[PDB]
Amino acid sequence: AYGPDRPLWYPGNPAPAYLDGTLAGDYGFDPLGLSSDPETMRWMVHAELQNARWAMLGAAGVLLTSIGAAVGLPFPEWYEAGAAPLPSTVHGDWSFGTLTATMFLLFHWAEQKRIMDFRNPGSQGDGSFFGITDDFKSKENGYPGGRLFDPIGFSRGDEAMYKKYKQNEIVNGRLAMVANLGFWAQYAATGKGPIQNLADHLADPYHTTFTTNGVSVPFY
Amino acid sequence: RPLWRPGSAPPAHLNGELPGDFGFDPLGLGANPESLKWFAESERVHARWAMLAVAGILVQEVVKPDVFWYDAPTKIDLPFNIVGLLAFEFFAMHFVELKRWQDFRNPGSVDADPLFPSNKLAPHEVGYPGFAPFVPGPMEELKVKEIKNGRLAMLAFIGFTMAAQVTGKGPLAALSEHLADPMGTTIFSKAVVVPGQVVQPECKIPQFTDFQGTKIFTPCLFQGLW
Amino acid sequence: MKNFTTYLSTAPVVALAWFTVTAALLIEINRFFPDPLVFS
Amino acid sequence: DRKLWAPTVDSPSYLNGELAGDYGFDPLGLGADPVALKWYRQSELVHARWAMLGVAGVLGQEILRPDVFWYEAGEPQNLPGPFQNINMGGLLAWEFLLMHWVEVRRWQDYKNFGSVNEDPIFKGNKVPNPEMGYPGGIFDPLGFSKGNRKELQTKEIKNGRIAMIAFMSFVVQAQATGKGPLANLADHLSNPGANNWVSNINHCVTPSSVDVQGLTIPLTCLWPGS
Ligand code: CLA
Ligand code: CLA
Ligand code: CLA
Ligand SMILES: CC1=C[C@H](O)CC(C)(C)[C@H]1/C=C/C(C)=C/C=C/C(C)=C/C=C/C=C(C)/C=C/C=C(C)/C=C/C1=C(C)C[C@H](O)CC1(C)C
Ligand SMILES: CC1=C[C@H](O)CC(C)(C)[C@H]1/C=C/C(C)=C/C=C/C(C)=C/C=C/C=C(C)/C=C/C=C(C)/C=C/C1=C(C)C[C@H](O)CC1(C)C
Ligand SMILES: CC1=C[C@H](O)CC(C)(C)[C@H]1/C=C/C(C)=C/C=C/C(C)=C/C=C/C=C(C)/C=C/C=C(C)/C=C/C1=C(C)C[C@H](O)CC1(C)C
Repeated sequence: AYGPDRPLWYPGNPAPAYLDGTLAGDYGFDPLGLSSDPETMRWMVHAELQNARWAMLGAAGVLLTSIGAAVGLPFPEWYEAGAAPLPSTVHGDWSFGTLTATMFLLFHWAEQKRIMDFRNPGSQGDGSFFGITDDFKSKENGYPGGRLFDPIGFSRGDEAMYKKYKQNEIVNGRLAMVANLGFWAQYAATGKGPIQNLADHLADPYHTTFTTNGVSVPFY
Repeated sequence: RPLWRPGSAPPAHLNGELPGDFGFDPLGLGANPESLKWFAESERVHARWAMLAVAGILVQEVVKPDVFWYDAPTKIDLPFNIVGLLAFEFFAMHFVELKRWQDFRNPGSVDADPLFPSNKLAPHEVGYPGFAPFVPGPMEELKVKEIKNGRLAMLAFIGFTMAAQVTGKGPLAALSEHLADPMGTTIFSKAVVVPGQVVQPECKIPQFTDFQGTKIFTPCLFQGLW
Repeated sequence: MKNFTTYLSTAPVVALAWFTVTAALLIEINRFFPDPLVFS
Repeated sequence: DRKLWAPTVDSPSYLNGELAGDYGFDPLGLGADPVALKWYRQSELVHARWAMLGVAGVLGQEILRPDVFWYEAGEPQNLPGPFQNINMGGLLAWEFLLMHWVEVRRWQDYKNFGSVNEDPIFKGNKVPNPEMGYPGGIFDPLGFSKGNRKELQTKEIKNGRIAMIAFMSFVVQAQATGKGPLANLADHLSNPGANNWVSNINHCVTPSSVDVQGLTIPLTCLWPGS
C-alpha cells in the first residue's frame, strides 16, 4: 500500500477516489461505498484502528490460554474462561456486578478522552490531566503517539519504519479480526476451541474438514 | 566498523559514537535519538548488574556447591530479617538510583558530595560516574570490553535461569551434564515440537516455593511455550 | 453515503425508526415488568 | 542461434542466452523480473548441486550397502557405525548451526554480491566468487573453472536438471514398488509388461508414519495411494 499503484483488491477494477492509497493497508476496497464521505472515512479508519487492535489482543489470549490448555498447563479454554472463579484481591473478593461496572467506568473515562481528541484534536493536551499535554496529543487519527502511547519512539523515529509499521498493524489487525470469527465459528460447530481444532486437522487432515463437522454443511 | 552481520548496512541512527556500536537495530528501536540515549543507559546498567550476577552465581557454586542459586534465598540463613534487609536495601538502592538518574536527567548536577561540598566528582560522561582509580588501557577500548563483556553476561544469565528451569541444577553442574553426554543433553535432545507432537522440557521449579512459612510463587518462564 | 444518509433522514424513514424504538421499548418494558396497572 | 525447447517456440526476450542452459523455457514467465531470475537461478543451481549429490548417494548406497532401503536409512538404528541409535536431536543440532552458517553466508552473497568473500575468523584468505553461485577458489580446488567455465556450467546445469528429475523418480518409484532405483530397473528387465507403472501405481508401499526416538514422523506418498 502507501502508493498510487498500490496492489488492489480485485486486480483490474479501478480503486475508489476516496481511497487514494495513503491510509494504512489501503487496497481500494469499499464496494458498497460505505466511506464515500470524507468524514465517514476518518471515523471508519479510527473504528478499524479500534476493532483490529482489541481483536489482536483478544486473538493473542485465545491462542496463549489455548496453547497452555493443550500442553496441560491449567488454562480454561476461551469459551469456559468466564465461568472460571474470579481471583481474590488484597482489598477484597471480586463480584461479577462490580467487575462489569468497574470495567465500563474505566473504559468510559478513556473512551471520552480518545473521542474528545478525535472530535477536537489536542483537546486532551491542555495540562488538565496532571499537566500531561503533548503525550495526550494525537500524531494521526487512530495514532495517539507520545511518550505514554509510543514510549520506544517508532513514530518519533524513521517515518519509513513508522509507515511500514503502520501497514503491519493494519494487515495483522484485519487477520486477527478474521481469525477471531474463526475461533467463534469453529467453536459453534466443533465445540472444541482452537489449537484442538489445529491438532485434529493435523492428525487426520483429509477427514477433519469443515464439510465433516455436522453444522457447516447440513446435508453432508 | 565491525557489524553484527558482515555485509549488512547499519541503520542511519547508528552513525557510531556509543561504545560497542555494530549497526544492530533490526527493528529500529533506538530510532528516536532521546530513546537511544535512554536505551544506552539501560544497556550499560543491565550489563554491569548482569556481569556482577553471572560471576556471583558461578562463585556461589565453586565455594558453596550445595545451595542452588535459584532457591539460594530459601536455602540461606540471612543474618538479618528479610523485612529489615529489604527495607535497608530499598532506601540504599533508592538513594544511589535517584542521584544516578538525576545526572542522566540534568548532566553535571549531582556531581558533588551533598554532605561534604568540598568533595566533588570531576566532569564526566553520562553512564560513567568517574570512579576510575585504575584504567588498564585506552578508555574507549575498555568501554568496548565492558559492553561486549556485559552483553555476553546478560545472555549468560538468561542461560543460567532457563537451564535452571529445564534442568534443576546451576551453570557448572549443567555444563558438566553436557560434557558427559554432549549429543544427548542439548535442548534438541530434550524437547522437540513436530507438526503434530509437542515435547516440552519438564519444569523442575515448583510453581510456588514456600519461604520462611510464606509460599513464594516461582513460575517457569512461559512454561507453555517451550 | 452523504445522499444515502439524506434519504435515511427523510420524514417517512425517521418516523419509522423513532416509532420502532419507542414501540420496542414499551414491549420490552412489559416483557420484564408485566401487568403494570398501578405505579405502586 | 541457440536451440530452443520446442521447434516452433520463440525465446522470451529476458532469456537472451547469457545464463547456462538457456533453452528459452519460461512458459509461465516466472523469470521475467530480473530480481526473481537472479534468485530463481541461485535456487536452480543449489537444487541441481544437491540432487546430483543425492542421485549419486541413492544409487551408490544401494550398490555398496544393499540391505538398507534408501527411503528407510535416516532411522537412528539404520545409521551405520556408532551412529546407530544416536540421539537424532543432538544430530539435528550439528546439522542445524553448521548448515545455518554456510546458508546465511551464501544468502549474504545474494543480498550483497562479492561482500562475504573473506574468511571472517582468519584474514586475507578470500574466494574469487567471479559469478554469484560460482565462488571457486577453495570451492574449486583442482581448478577446472580456469578453462571455459561457461561450457562446464552448461554441462553442470544440464546434468543437474536431469538429476533433479531423476531424484524425484527414485522417490516415487520407491514409495510405489518399495524397492530402490536399480532394483526397479531389475524388476522391469525381468518381466517388462508385468513390472510397470500400471501394476505398481495402485499401491503406496511405505509406512504411513515413523516414530523416531519417541518422535512420530507422519509420511505420505506424492500421488494419493489407491
Ligand atoms: C539489556 C537490554 C539492552 C538494551 C536496553 C540495549 C540497547 C541498545 N543496543 Mg543492545 N544488546 C543487548 C541488550 C540491550 N541492548 C544484548 C543482550 C545483546 C547481545 C545479543 C545486544 C547486542 C547489541 C548489538 C550488536 C548492538 C546493540 C545496539 C544497541 C543500541 C541500538 C539498538 C537499539 O536501539 O535497540 C534497543 C534495545 C532495547 C530497547 C532492549 C530490547 C528489549 C526487548 C523489549 C526484549 C526483546 C527480547 C530480547 C531480545 C531478549 C531475548 C531473551 C532471550 C530470547 C535470549 C541500544 C542503545 C547497537 C549499538 O551498539 O548501537 C550503539 C548494536 O550494534 N546491542
Ligand atoms: C553465551 C550464551 C550461552 C551459552 C554459551 C550456552 C551454552 C549451553 N547451553 Mg544455553 N541458553 C542460552 C545461552 C547460552 N547457552 C540462553 C540465552 C537461553 C535461553 C533461551 C538458553 C537456554 C538453554 C537450554 C534450555 C539449554 C541450554 C543448554 C546449553 C548447553 C549445551 C546444550 C544446548 O542445547 O545448547 C543450546 C544453546 C541454546 C539453547 C541457546 C544458546 C544461544 C546463545 C545465546 C548464542 C551465543 C552465540 C555466541 C557465539 C556465543 C557462543 C558460545 C560461547 C562462545 C560464549 C551449553 C553448554 C542445554 C543444557 O542445559 O545442557 C544440559 C539446554 O537444555 N541453553
Ligand atoms: C527448483 C528447480 C529449478 C529452478 C529454481 C529453476 C529456475 C529457472 N529455470 Mg529451470 N529446470 C529445472 C529446474 C529448475 N529451474 C529442471 C529440473 C529442468 C529440467 C526439465 C529445467 C529446465 C529448464 C530449461 C530448459 C530452462 C529453464 C530455465 C529457468 C530460468 C527461467 C526463469 C523461471 O521461469 O524461473 C522459475 C522456475 C522455478 C521457480 C522452479 C520451480 C518450479 C515451479 C515453481 C513448479 C514446477 C514443479 C515441477 C513441474 C515438479 C516436477 C516434478 C517431476 C520432476 C517429477 C529459472 C531461473 C530457462 C533458462 O535457462 O533461462 C536462463 C530455460 O530455458 N529450466
Ligand atoms: C471493508 C468493507 C467495504 C465494503 O463497502 C462493505 C464491506 C465489504 C461489508 C466492508 C467489509 C467489512 C468487514 C469484512 C468487516 C469485518 C470485521 C471483523 C471480522 C471484526 C472482528 C472483530 C473481532 C474481535 C474484535 C475480537 C474480540 C475478542 C476479544 C476483545 C477478547 C476475547 C476473549 C479472550 C482474549 C479469551 C477469554 O478467555 C475469553 C474472551 C474475553 C472472550
Ligand atoms: C504501541 C507501542 C509503542 C511502544 O513504543 C513499543 C511497543 C510497546 C512495542 C508498541 C506496542 C505494540 C503492540 C501492543 C503490538 C501488539 C501486537 C499483537 C498482540 C498482535 C496480535 C496478532 C494476533 C493475530 C494476528 C492472530 C492470529 C490467529 C489466527 C490467524 C488464527 C489461526 C487459526 C484459527 C482461525 C482457528 C484454528 O483452530 C486454529 C488456527 C489455524 C491457528
Ligand atoms: C523452468 C520453468 C519455467 C516456467 O516458467 C515454469 C516451470 C515450467 C514450472 C519451470 C520448471 C521448473 C522445474 C522443472 C523445476 C524442477 C525442480 C526439481 C525436480 C528439483 C529436484 C530436487 C531434488 C533434490 C534437491 C534431491 C535431494 C536429495 C538429497 C539432498 C539426499 C537424498 C538421500 C541420499 C543421497 C541417500 C540417503 O541414504 C538418503 C537421502 C538423504 C534421502
